Amino acid sequence: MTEYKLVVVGARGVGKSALTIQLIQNHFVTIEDSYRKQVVIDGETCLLDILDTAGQEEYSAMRDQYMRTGEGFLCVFAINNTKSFEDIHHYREQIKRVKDSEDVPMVLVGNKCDLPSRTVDTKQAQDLARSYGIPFIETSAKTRQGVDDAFYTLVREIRKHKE
Amino acid sequence: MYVKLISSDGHEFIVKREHALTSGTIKAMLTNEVNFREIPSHVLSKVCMYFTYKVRYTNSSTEIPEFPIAPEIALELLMAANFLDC
Amino acid sequence: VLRSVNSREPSQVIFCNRSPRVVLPVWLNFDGEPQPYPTLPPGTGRRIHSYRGHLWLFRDAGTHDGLLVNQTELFVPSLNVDGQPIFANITLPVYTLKERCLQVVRSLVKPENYRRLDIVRSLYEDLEDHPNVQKDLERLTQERIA
Amino acid sequence: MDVFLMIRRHKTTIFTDAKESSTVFELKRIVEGILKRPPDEQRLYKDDQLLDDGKTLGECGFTSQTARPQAPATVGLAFRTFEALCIEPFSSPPELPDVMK
Ligand SMILES: CC(C)[C@@H](C(=O)N1C[C@H](O)C[C@H]1C(=O)NCc1ccc2cnn(C)c2c1)n1nnc2c1CC[C@H](CCCN1CCCN(c3nccc(-c4noc([C@@]5(C)CCCc6sc(N)c(C#N)c65)n4)n3)[C@@H](C)C1)C2
Ligand SMILES: Nc1nc2c(ncn2[C@@H]2O[C@H](COP(=O)(O)OP(=O)(O)CP(=O)(O)O)[C@@H](O)[C@H]2O)c(=O)[nH]1
Ligand SMILES: [Mg+2]
Repeated sequence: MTEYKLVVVGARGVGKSALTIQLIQNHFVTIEDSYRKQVVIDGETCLLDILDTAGQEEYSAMRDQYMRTGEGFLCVFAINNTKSFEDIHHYREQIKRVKDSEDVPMVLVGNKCDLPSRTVDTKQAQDLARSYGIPFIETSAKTRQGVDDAFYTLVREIRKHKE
Repeated sequence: MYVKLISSDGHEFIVKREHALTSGTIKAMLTNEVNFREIPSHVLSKVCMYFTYKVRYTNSSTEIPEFPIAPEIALELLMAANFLDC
Repeated sequence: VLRSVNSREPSQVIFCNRSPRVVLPVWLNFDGEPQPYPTLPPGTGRRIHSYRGHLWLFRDAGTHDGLLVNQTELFVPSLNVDGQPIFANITLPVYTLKERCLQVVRSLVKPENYRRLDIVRSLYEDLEDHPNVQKDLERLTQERIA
Repeated sequence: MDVFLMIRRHKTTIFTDAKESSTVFELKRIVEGILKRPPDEQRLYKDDQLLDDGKTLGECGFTSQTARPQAPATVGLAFRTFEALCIEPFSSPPELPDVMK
């Protein structure tokens, strides 16, 4: 059994903790912590190590190498927060810096897809995720909509990256 | 204005003075013909090529090509490059 | 003394490796330490998101040789005008014939076999003085004393 | 756009430059300015093909891509009752030391 360290990056209040809480416990509800769950993906039992990033922003040698350990990243934004979509670029810059590679298994995630007033169109996120060469998935931490899809597709990106 | 640089095997290289002035040794020794007692022709011919490469790209604002050096000349050229101070 | 300013003001920059070498971008942090960045293959370009007042220099990725950016050894991004990027062109410098010969010999002889050569002892030392960046930061500060 | 060349005859070699649009005869005036021989008594060769006095250096194969300053192109020279073009080779480099193989 191989382990897959997954990191969840994003802006404040986009549902980074809420996404992990459903993937771990199927139990939708508060600090930077790491969670582990054994799941079967593509008929293959593997261990998931989810680190929900949180707190103030910091670029220390501690925090850099802590993010370096992750094998794949979820870049999460809220569809009703325009800033969270236009912030995705900065998270990808730092991911590519600490991993020291322009090809890192990543996936753009649009959460909070259960609210009526969306301010970020789906076309904007498809044109952005195409420029990064990464998959895009609309999720909802309230209804489990694509919560398995968002996490499982990243594991396929890491298994593809294996050279 | 051209100066004359003679190698150890009688090969004389005619090169402009401002190009030969790159060498700190050649600069001090001149006063129109310069002889070399232990630098062969295949080494002095390459040094004269560096003089052209030097003056041509020393203030170039664009990209500059690499100066090619073959392995069979690299060791002998380093001795000549050391003596000439260029 | 040679350090980046903590401006927190973004500035999009384009790095361009117009050298036949693999270029190593070196960022001078706010404390003056050189921090390397992902390398650039020969003949490539990248849209870097740097910040105003940040110091940059570029070296050969392997041999740590010196390289020029816009015909100078340092790069500070300005402020972008009308959203235009800022182009940093990386070229080879005119290496002295002595230094170029050293680079070629360093790439063909293992450092354990430097002393097995038939060169003079003055050159045996020059071979083992591989370029370090700290001595280059030390001189560059002394060079800008005016 | 300049073209960088080596004018070689016997054990002599001239390192000079010229624009690609300049004439072969114009180059013979430069050779005359070093080697005291008139252009009527000169015969320039690119490899072993006689260069016509009216053509430009580019019309002879000399381009800034094939005639770089760090690797200039060779032009044979014959003086005059003309001689046969004779370029003496340079010295030969020594065998590669075993540490550099
Ligand atoms: C400190 C340096 C990073 C530096 C800097 O950027 N430089 C220095 C040279 O000029 C070049 C430039 C740089 O590196 N370009 C990127 C790059 C990439 C590849 C290549 C290849 N070649 N080159 C040359 C490259 C360059 N620098 N200097 N001044 C500043 C900075 C960084 C930014 C500072 C101010 C930003 C303000 N923010 C606050 C508001 C919200 N925001 C926010 N809110 C919460 C969290 C985060 C966040 N961000 O990342 C992360 C994670 C967790 C994920 C992910 C991996 C890591 S790792 C680590 N430690 C993390 C953390 N905390 C993270 N979470 N973001 C973001 C969007 C803006 C001003
Ligand atoms: N409607 C809706 N609300 C959601 C969803 N996911 C999270 N939220 C809401 O977002 C708020 C904050 O989300 P949270 O999971 O704490 O996000 P976070 O990115 O971990 C915030 P921090 O970075 O500060 O830890 C909560 O009020 C929660 O109810 C979702 O899918 N739909
Ligand atoms: Mg949280």
